[PDB]
Amino acid sequence: DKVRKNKDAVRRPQADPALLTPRSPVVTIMGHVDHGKTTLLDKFRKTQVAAVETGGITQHIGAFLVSLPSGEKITFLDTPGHAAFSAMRARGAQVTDIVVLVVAADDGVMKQTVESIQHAKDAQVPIILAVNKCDKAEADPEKVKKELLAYDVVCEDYGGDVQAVPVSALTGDNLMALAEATVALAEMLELKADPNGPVEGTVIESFTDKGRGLVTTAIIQRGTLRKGSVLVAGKCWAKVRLMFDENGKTIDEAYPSMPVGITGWRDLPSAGEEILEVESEPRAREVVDWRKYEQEQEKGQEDLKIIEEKRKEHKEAHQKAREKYGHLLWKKRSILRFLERKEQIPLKPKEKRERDSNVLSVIIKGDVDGSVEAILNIIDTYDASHECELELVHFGVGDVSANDVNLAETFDGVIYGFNVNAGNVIQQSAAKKGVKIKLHKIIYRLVEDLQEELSSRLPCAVEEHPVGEASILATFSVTEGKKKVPVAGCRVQKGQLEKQKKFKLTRNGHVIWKGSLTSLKHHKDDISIVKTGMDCGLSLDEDNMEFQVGDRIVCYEEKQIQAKTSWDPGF
Amino acid sequence: PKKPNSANRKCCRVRLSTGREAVCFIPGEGHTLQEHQIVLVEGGRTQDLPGVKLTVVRGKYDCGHVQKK
RNA sequence: AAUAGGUUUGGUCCUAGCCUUUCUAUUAGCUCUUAGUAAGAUUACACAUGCAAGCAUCCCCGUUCCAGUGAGUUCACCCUCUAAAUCACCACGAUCAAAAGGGACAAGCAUCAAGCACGCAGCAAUGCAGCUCAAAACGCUUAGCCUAGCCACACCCCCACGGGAAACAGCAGUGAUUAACCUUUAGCAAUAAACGAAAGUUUAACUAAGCUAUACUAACCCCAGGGUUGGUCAAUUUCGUGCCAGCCACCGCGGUCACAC
RNA sequence: CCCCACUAUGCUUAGCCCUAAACCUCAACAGUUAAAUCAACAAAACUGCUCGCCAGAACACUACGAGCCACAGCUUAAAACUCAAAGGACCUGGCGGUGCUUCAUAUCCCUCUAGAGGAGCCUGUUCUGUAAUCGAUAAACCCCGAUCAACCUCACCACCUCUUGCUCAGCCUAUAUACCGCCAUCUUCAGCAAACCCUGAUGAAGGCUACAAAGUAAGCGCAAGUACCCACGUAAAGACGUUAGGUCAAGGUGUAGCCC
RNA sequence: AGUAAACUGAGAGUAGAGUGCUUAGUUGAACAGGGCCCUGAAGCGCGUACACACCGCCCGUCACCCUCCUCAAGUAUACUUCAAAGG
RNA sequence: CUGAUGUUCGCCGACCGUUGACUAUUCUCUA
Ligand SMILES: Nc1nc2c(ncn2[C@@H]2O[C@H](COP(=O)(O)OP(=O)(O)OP(=O)(O)O)[C@@H](O)[C@H]2O)c(=O)[nH]1
Ligand SMILES: *C(=O)[C@H](CCSC)NC=O
Ligand SMILES: [K+]
Ligand SMILES: [K+]
Ligand SMILES: [K+]
Ligand SMILES: [K+]
Ligand SMILES: [K+]
Ligand SMILES: [K+]
Ligand SMILES: [K+]
Ligand SMILES: [K+]
Ligand SMILES: [K+]
Ligand SMILES: [K+]
Ligand SMILES: [K+]
Ligand SMILES: [K+]
Ligand SMILES: [K+]
Ligand SMILES: [K+]
Ligand SMILES: [Mg+2]
Ligand SMILES: [Mg+2]
Ligand SMILES: [Mg+2]
Ligand SMILES: [Mg+2]
Ligand SMILES: [Mg+2]
Ligand SMILES: [Mg+2]
Ligand SMILES: [Mg+2]
Ligand SMILES: [Mg+2]
Ligand SMILES: [Mg+2]
Ligand SMILES: [Mg+2]
Ligand SMILES: [Mg+2]
Ligand SMILES: [Mg+2]
Ligand SMILES: [Mg+2]
Ligand SMILES: [Mg+2]
Ligand SMILES: [Mg+2]
Ligand SMILES: [Mg+2]
Ligand SMILES: [Mg+2]
Ligand SMILES: [Mg+2]
Ligand SMILES: [Mg+2]
Ligand SMILES: [Mg+2]
Ligand SMILES: [Mg+2]
Ligand SMILES: [Mg+2]
Ligand SMILES: [Mg+2]
Ligand SMILES: [Mg+2]
Ligand SMILES: [Mg+2]
Ligand SMILES: [Mg+2]
Ligand SMILES: [Mg+2]
Ligand SMILES: [Mg+2]
Ligand SMILES: [Mg+2]
Ligand SMILES: [Mg+2]
Ligand SMILES: [Mg+2]
Ligand SMILES: [Mg+2]
Ligand SMILES: [Mg+2]
Ligand SMILES: [Mg+2]
Ligand SMILES: [Mg+2]
Ligand SMILES: [Mg+2]
Ligand SMILES: [Mg+2]
Ligand SMILES: [Mg+2]
Ligand SMILES: [Mg+2]
Ligand SMILES: [Mg+2]
Ligand SMILES: [Mg+2]
Ligand SMILES: [Mg+2]
Ligand SMILES: [Mg+2]
Repeated sequence: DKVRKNKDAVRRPQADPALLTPRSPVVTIMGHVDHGKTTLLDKFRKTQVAAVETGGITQHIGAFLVSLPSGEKITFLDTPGHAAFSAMRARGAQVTDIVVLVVAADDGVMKQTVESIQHAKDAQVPIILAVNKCDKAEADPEKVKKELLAYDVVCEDYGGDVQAVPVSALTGDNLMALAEATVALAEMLELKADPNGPVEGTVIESFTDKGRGLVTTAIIQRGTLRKGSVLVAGKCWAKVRLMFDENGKTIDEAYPSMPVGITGWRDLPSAGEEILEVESEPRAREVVDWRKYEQEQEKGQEDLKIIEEKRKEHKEAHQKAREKYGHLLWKKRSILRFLERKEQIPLKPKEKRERDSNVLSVIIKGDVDGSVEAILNIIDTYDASHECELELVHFGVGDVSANDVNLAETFDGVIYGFNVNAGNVIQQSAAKKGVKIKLHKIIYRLVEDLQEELSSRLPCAVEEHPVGEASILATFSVTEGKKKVPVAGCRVQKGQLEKQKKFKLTRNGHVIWKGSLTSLKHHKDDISIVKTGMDCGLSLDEDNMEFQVGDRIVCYEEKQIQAKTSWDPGF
Repeated sequence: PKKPNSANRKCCRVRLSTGREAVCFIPGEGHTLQEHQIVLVEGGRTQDLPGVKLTVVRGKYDCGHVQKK
């Protein structure tokens, strides 16, 4: 039994009824773009962040520990509404206790409102409906309630459990009712978590800070986190160095259902990864070493099937060439092959081959790991590989670095920064190396620019516009310079023919030829443009073309047209 | 390989952290390296491959250990 | 290079390079039980936060030290003369030690062979035309050194009025970067330093701890893994594969009976 | 390369150029023959003293720099990449359009006799052809395995049938490059080899002089004998090795494969 | 040399089958002397970069491929030096 | 006189069998 011992750290078994102590509810504000999710959050946070955003779009998931006037504390996870951030919405629904669905009355149910509802069903979390924008004209709360019925959201008026509170976050009207409804449902849920023992949690965001290092925002689920706690999260472990809140003030303890930024990570955890506390740092490294090994075995088994395929093909080509002759002495086989080796002249292809023009290599750098995963999921929705190929050289979190410039210069790639900066040293180095750093701040802007670079790679789409049409009548053989020149006598019927514009020969609907006239000569005089009804003798540059009495010729003008990428990202 | 050996020895070209592109031998039976991947290279020349002076380290970065049998 | 060994050839002798066996350090793979001790960023790249210089009847004194780093680089040693400082005060001196003067003082390249004012006399005026150099001048490149320790540097412009600009090469920590990666511990109890007449105060110096098989020492009822096994060179059975897949420090092995995969 | 013609050039004068296997590849001066003479070869071995030069091969009588009446030049002269050798002198053998000498005795040439190559047929082979064997295949295959195929022989081809089968099964399946057996070939040869001894400074190696100088040699072959009509001739014999020569299809058999 | 040449018989093996093979006999020659020129052998040398050995080895031109280096038009970038001075 | 050409190869650790089990050479039968 020489198999690695299991040293993983697992979630503690469900807390005993005695241990369970009441805890605060976790709430997520889910909905569609520009339906008021942030504006509603601001009224309860008592702070305005909507105006202080790039484009007024929420592109991050933030957990804020709001304290209600009654004295209760609630954690609000403000999720993004854009289509790109589907993963962020699913992660929010997996750590939440209640989902506050913000369905605007003016617009109603939308594509991302249904997606928000689906995530709640998978997580099995009670939903509280908030009909925002009730003030504006066409704001029908009843229509929203009826439409939600199709998607399995039944309001109380129609006999359902979901609680619908009409609200207007802009004017702060009826917001108290939604706060009361949220508190009521949380008490019905009877949320309780043991506040003692090894800490459990989930990562909400993970990013690199230049001064504080690797930082992960997380929500505690069991136990209490303190300075010096050893934490494992996937393939990364930490010893808690600093615990801070949304405002940066250090917190000494993080009780269950509390948002807490954690520093001290020796590697950057993935967003959504569970956090567990271990006895010591050597134990943490033991747990991480066993998770890395398991990942290497899973990759190894995958690699084995690919290698076995490459090795089976080669062995067939080897058995075939060997069995070409019998099982004779190898001296004879090389001599018999020498007979067919004297007939063999192969050419070795260059070991280093040229990357084709229609190949876009991109380096993706982002401020937070969740932002990078969003861009990487968008790059996985590329379906136009035939026209142009999109290669991902490297992806990471943090500002643009020399390695990103070196990797871009190595593969002639383009660096795309998302809410990240590039210093003068990095920007100057890119100029010398020819790399293009493309810092953005909005995800729809970074995708539009990604599509513009793909379009440039695409081949120029020539546009063929018919210029004229002329039917041949008589074929002449002219002797000029001791050379017999076949001349096609043609009558222009519709349109005109121009010497520059390209031509093509047409036989009873078939396309015989494609090219330009060698000589255009009319009445022994060269005329560049023959009008409709003008007789013109036509000689081609291709002597193999046979001219009949009834052939047709269609002239055309070719104009290259900028080709746009067929790939659409869904927004 | 150079005479008298005959074989198809799996090699790769890699740009080093110093900025010098070099040919590196991949030891073991079967590999899955691809473009854009990260590898650690060590010394030790391939005796029958003229000019091959670098060797990829199996089991580091994206190059994994040889799969048994 | 040694007590040497392998390898040029059809074979011998000679010569010769390469490699082997020895001993360290770093890094990678795989693997790892405990205790004590020692040592511990790849980088003169950029640094969040905290702390690292106070003392004291006001003046002064100290923060010019310790600690750090190795960028630059014959300012480090000896002699002569001689400030500042210690011996309360003069010491009519000793001790310690600058500046100045004299001597000595890394490596590679001579395909760097000439340097271009590099000398001397005179009170001065001024006069003479000399001075260094194949016994290596001048020059380029490389590097901290001669380690009870010393030298140099202290973000850059050798300097630092001025300017660029806003400084961890103090401790802890971090980004980038590299194959290279220690805790955002505690205490001034000991020693050392600063200050005070003193009781004392302060000190990320330092002390006692934290982390890490990099090393050394010791130990453990249970608990061993890594590499190798053709020759050099200690040590292979049964199969599979068939000049393929692969191996090799060197010589070499594998083409259907492989002690070499 | 051979033949003819003719120019630069070789000559003189005046300037240049500054190179040679400019090598007697052996530095100048002094001294020794004493020994521990001495890797080998060459032209014996060394001592004192001094200057010059050298440090794996190749890159390289090259690149760059500098100098020069040199301008497709000369002198000075590296590095990167590459290799595990290059190199010097030998031993033995082979080979030489290699020397001298003596020869060939159906025989190398000039000679002698009858043939083959041309015709038809007979027979073998190669190609082509066929559903339709295999082996031999320069000398040393080709009326060859066969002193022999209409069936049979037979191993081939097509179709059909049998499965512990004539056999305590079977296989003309692969491999003559695993072999025995039996042979071809040099051989129309005379040489192979044990055991010793000696020489070369105890290197691979070598070992004869008859007025003799380091060889002695069992055994094997030649020879001698025997067969046929002699003591002649013809047969027979003919070692060790050479060509992984022929033959797994005489038979046997190692290894691998087949077993409805 | 009873050779070559010509002629005749027999045998092996088959049921039969060869212009083949093995074998007995008959008749029965010519040339045999010069030569070392040609191709070889022996003896004694010479040469050798060959050594599964001349059917050996081997040099250069002319591709693909891989590695490194140099020259180089125009241009750009970076670094170095200045005051170790003068009024 | 002319006489061009011909892709590829050397190392393993051997060396004991013996041989004896029969037990009796001294008849004939007898009860
Ligand atoms: N008239 C009106 N405007 C409203 C109301 N609630 C929100 N808005 C506006 O709607 C716009 C979008 O508001 P946000 O808070 O950014 O909405 P969101 O759903 O969080 O947006 P994403 O994060 O991009 O999904 C802003 O201009 C608000 O002022 C409301 O009740 N009435
Ligand atoms: C040639 O000249 C051309 C032939 C026409 S056939 C109908 N006519 C005018 O140029
Ligand atoms: K918005
Ligand atoms: K080989
Ligand atoms: K040696
Ligand atoms: K004081
Ligand atoms: K230094
Ligand atoms: K400085
Ligand atoms: K103290
Ligand atoms: K070995
Ligand atoms: K000479
Ligand atoms: K010879
Ligand atoms: K004939
Ligand atoms: K045989
Ligand atoms: K047989
Ligand atoms: K057999
Ligand atoms: Mg929002
Ligand atoms: Mg190696
Ligand atoms: Mg040699
Ligand atoms: Mg110090
Ligand atoms: Mg340094
Ligand atoms: Mg003084
Ligand atoms: Mg001084
Ligand atoms: Mg030079
Ligand atoms: Mg330095
Ligand atoms: Mg600094
Ligand atoms: Mg300074
Ligand atoms: Mg520090
Ligand atoms: Mg770091
Ligand atoms: Mg280290
Ligand atoms: Mg005092
Ligand atoms: Mg302190
Ligand atoms: Mg310590
Ligand atoms: Mg290790
Ligand atoms: Mg085997
Ligand atoms: Mg093996
Ligand atoms: Mg003349
Ligand atoms: Mg004369
Ligand atoms: Mg001469
Ligand atoms: Mg000379
Ligand atoms: Mg001299
Ligand atoms: Mg020359
Ligand atoms: Mg030259
Ligand atoms: Mg030159
Ligand atoms: Mg004859
Ligand atoms: Mg004929
Ligand atoms: Mg035949
Ligand atoms: Mg055959
Ligand atoms: Mg054969
Ligand atoms: Mg039959
Ligand atoms: Mg038949
Ligand atoms: Mg058969
Ligand atoms: Mg044979
Ligand atoms: Mg006789
Ligand atoms: Mg005979
Ligand atoms: Mg005889
Ligand atoms: Mg053979
Ligand atoms: Mg030849
Ligand atoms: Mg050959």
